[PDB]
Amino acid sequence: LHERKCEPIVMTVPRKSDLFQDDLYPDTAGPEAALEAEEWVSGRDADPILISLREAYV
Amino acid sequence: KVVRQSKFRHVFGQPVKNDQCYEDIRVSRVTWDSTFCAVNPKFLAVIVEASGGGAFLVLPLSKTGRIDKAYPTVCGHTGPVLDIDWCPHNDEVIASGSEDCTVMVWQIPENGLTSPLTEPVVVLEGHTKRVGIIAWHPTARNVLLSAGCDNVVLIWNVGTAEELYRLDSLHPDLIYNVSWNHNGSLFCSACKDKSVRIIDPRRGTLVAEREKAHEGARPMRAIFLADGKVFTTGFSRMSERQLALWDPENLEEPMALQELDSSNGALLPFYDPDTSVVYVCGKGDSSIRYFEITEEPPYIHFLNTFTSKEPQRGMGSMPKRGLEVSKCEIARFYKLHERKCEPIVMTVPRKSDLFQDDLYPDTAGPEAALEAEEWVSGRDADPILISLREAYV
Amino acid sequence: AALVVDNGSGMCKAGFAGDDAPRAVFPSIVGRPRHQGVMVKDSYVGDEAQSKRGILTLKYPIEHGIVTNWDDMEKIWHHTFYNELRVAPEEHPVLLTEAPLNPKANREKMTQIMFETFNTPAMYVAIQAVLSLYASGRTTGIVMDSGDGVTHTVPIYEGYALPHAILRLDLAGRDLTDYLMKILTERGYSFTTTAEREIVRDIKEKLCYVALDFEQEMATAASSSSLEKSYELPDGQVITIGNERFRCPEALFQPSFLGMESAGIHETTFNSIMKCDVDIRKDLYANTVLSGGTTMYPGIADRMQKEITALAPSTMKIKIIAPPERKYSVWIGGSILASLSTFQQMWISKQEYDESGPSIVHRKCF
Ligand SMILES: Nc1ncnc2c1ncn2[C@@H]1O[C@H](COP(=O)(O)OP(=O)(O)O)[C@@H](O)[C@H]1O
Ligand SMILES: [Mg+2]
Repeated sequence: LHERKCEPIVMTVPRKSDLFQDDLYPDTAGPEAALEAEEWVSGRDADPILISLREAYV
Repeated sequence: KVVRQSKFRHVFGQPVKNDQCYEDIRVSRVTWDSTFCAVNPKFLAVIVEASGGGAFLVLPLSKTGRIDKAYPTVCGHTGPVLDIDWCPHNDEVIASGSEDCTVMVWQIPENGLTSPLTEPVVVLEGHTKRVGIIAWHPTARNVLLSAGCDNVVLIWNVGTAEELYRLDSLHPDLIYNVSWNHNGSLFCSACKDKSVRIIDPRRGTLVAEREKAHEGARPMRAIFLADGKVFTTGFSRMSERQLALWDPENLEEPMALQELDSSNGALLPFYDPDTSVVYVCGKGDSSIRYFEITEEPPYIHFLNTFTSKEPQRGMGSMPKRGLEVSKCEIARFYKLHERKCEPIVMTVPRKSDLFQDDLYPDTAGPEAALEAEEWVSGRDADPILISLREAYV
Repeated sequence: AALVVDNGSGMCKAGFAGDDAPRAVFPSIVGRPRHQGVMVKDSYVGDEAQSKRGILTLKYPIEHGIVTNWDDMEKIWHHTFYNELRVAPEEHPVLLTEAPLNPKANREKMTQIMFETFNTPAMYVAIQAVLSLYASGRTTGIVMDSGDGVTHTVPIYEGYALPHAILRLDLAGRDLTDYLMKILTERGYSFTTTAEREIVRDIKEKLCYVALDFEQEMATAASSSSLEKSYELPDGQVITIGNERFRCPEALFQPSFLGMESAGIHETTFNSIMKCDVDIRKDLYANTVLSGGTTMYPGIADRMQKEITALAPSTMKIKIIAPPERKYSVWIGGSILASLSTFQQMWISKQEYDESGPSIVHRKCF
């Protein structure tokens, strides 16, 4: 963020191969909630739901 | 009894005249140790340096002399080209592997190139890394072997653009070179682990393996012989270049082991099944050494050596079909300098000017013995032999 | 045990990081026999070629800072690691040196050979001019690097280089050796073969010097024999040279002696500093550092200072820095830099290159 401009910056890992990189992209937390608010008040603890980024490869 | 019986003990090398060479060629500057040249009795193909992507220059043999810098080239790869190979059953077909992890097969026009060639006949995408090893099947038609840096060996049917076989869990390290056997049933491979492997592709099984064939860490080669043996050129613990002969039925010790020198540079062997003579050239070397392989011990007899004052960058060998039989020529070698390709004639001295039947036994013809589908079934056939008597003038 | 390798056009310097002097200093020449043997090795590299140069044709793999043939270039590196240092390249990180404004293609070939042919674990390549300032222990200055292949002037201010102000002069020691060869003909001495070239080079490194006033020196040599010096040829013959002692180095300041339209080193230094910003020219004037074997002519610094002072404004303080060890300033700076604790992160791993390629080499390098 500048004073009058929004500039995206891109960090990339230099890789010779153009295929999908399994190691670079492990399972990532998805947009699906693991547990609900009422369950949290009880004391339930769960890890974020993990998804795969392989399908995003073009 | 005093002299070992041979017909090639006095074979001498002679470079062609200046006008018969090819100059003004920007040879490729890739550190990959390959032949850098593929020649068939019609055309000459040499890997060249391109600013963008990779390309190799293909020119007719008659087009000698200086070459235009704007001469059209086969520029289809997006990365530098690693190796090239002409199709034995089609002199107008050449396969190329490059750093773009792909293999593209080209069809050259009869008269040569008038415009730069970019689109290939068939593209093969089966390797995750750069492909520096390509080998046409000696007998089966439209069958190509590719081995990339991913330690994966693939068999392709260029006619159908189909990957016939996949060999992955067979090479723990980088593969140096791969050579088919006589009938095309088996292929030998040289790997960075100093292990020589004989593998049946149609079955995907390791037939024989010799670990630590050469103790040196430098790159080493391995080729099949017509009779069915393996010739490996490698390095010793003291970094001395060695030549070894191996029996596939007994690999506990090599049949022969001779040391040439302590010079660097990988030794590229060139085998002539008709004469049973292997020509050993080293990258950056100014001399070519040729040896005769016979059943008499020590099974490796040094014949002679042609010596030059210039190191070569690569090497291409003319098959028997394109040689001048009338001049008692048994081999032609296209020495590649940094900016020039100098053909070298390997000549057997003979008083008689007539045809020499002994020097020229029947050689494999340009017609495939089998087809890809037939070979897949497991059919095995020797290459069809033709007669070189007709080439006499 | 990091290895510091400084490969020049004619000289190659190698050693271990932390040392105060290169362990291996041998000529960068490849010799091949030009005759036929009659008593029952096709190439010689380095001192062995020099010891057998009588029957060999000497060739320089590097010409004008350009690799004319990489096949002999690999031989130089192979001779360095195994025959000079007697070490395994795969076991030691190697620090490399590049000429200023080095082409990316040249660096890529240097990088590819190191990781593939020799399988070095880690390596890095640094600018020769920058390394020279490290040996001088300075952060701001202009270094003129005149070696065997080409002369370069690289100004550096507060650790920042100015590529636009970098100047190149295609005139170095090899051209002087050729110039000494041609001018020796007038005295009756003939030298034509490549073997004789090294002999002439030895005379140049031993009897040549820079005169403060060329015209006055010419008058002195034409009216006295005090400037005569005698050199003994390997065959026992002795030759005497007079004005040629200071005439050959004079080509540095008067390139027209070689027919070159370009100007001398003193001006080439002056244009380079004149090209940068006005606010940093003050530091560069007093921080002129001389590097390269071609700067060992006695009195060159005094002639250097006088010439630039005439070009530079009178108010300006001119200081010429000529350390006695500036012949190995590139190597000495490399050993110093490689010994630094903060240098460990500049290293490039072999595995990293195998997966990323030379792209990571163009970055992290200047
Ligand atoms: N004492 C000396 N006097 C004059 N010139 C010298 C002397 N020593 C070396 N040289 C010259 O320096 C050149 C090489 O210097 P240097 O820069 O150290 O190596 P390179 O140029 O190969 O990197 C040689 O061509 C040589 O002629
Ligand atoms: Mg130098």
